[PDB]
Amino acid sequence: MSIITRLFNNSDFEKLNQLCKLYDDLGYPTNENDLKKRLKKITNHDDYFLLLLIKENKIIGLSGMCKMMFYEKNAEYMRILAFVIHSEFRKKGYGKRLLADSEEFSKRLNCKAITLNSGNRNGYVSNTSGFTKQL
Amino acid sequence: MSIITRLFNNSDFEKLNQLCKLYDDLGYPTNENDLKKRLKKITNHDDYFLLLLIKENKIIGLSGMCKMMFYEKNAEYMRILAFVIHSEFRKKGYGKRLLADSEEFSKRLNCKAITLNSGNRNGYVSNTSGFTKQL
Repeated sequence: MSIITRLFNNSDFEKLNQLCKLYDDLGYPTNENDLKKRLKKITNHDDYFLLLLIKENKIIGLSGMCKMMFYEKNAEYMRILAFVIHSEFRKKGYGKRLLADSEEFSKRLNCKAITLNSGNRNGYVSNTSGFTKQL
Repeated sequence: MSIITRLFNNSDFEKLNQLCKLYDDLGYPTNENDLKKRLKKITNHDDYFLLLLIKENKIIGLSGMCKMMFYEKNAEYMRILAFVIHSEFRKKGYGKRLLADSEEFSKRLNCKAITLNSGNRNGYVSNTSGFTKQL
């Protein structure tokens, strides 16, 4: 109360304008039709977890995650794949809150670690560089 | 012929010493019992693809991958999670060959891109930094 985090649920297909607004802030604007299709696919996958930051019923942040297996040990970790706070809600600790809740959520799912990649243009260690090739 | 890449298959549970040797080169030595359990779990997941480099029946490299959905567009990409060439087979283009085959494999699965993180201690762009927190 009254800022909560909760997982995406099917009622959230009635809130696509709010989600579109966040994807725009993320730098990937879209439309409600395509977003509906995409989120339907993502949220029906057992390994993907879309965690939402809610303020007075409005979605004001999202943390899109996937739970992964290590190839090198028998354990699991979480990867944060998308993270955004609404452009009008910045510098008020919501980013900190949504990240902390993402970690807590991951820990409950027995993840040994949480990881993410961020662009170049709290206890997190940066010891890898990302390399991407378009195919 | 006679260097091939192929996916891991169940006959490869008879070659765990070869796989253990690669995990050691990877920096994560293990034993055959635990490795059997781990690879059983990983290879029974529809999204994970363990591609092997084979030379005269011997496993001399591995590329462990997972196929992922973008949160921000309706498409997929591949992540390379583990990549190693046998310590006695270095500087002979096997790394190049196994990477090229990983990309080709990914492209056939309709991946738009292939990505990986590498430590700090060919057409790939490096525009992200990795951040990891232990939980």
